[PDB]
Amino acid sequence: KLHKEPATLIKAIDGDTVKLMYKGQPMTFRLLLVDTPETKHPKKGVEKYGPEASAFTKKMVENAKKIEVEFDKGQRTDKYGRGLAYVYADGKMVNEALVRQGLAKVAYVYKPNNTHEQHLRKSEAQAKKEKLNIWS
Repeated sequence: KLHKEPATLIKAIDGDTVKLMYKGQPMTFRLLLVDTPETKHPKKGVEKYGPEASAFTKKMVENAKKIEVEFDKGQRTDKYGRGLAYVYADGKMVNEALVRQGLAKVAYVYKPNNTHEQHLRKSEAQAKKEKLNIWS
């Protein structure tokens, strides 16, 4: 059973990355199960819709009253020390909202961190069916 925990926004860094204050400790977070276009891509730099996915996440977490993070069943941090989780802005999961707006694809899943994979896959299909942003 997964549970939500309190977190405080420090700074939005990219469409898939946000810096939060978790349990008194400043910490970078990578949004689970999603690949959004990047502005900080190591090789390409700024991709299409990259700036859009970036502003979307920024506003959403910046205009929220409550921010909560939800870890999955597997590893809680990736090899870069980033926290791996589902982020919620006033009850709405940022991961799903990005995918629903066609501003991100469902990343390659690595068990056992796939609890919401089904949920996200449906939203991506709906977004594709609507040809939103990335899908147009």
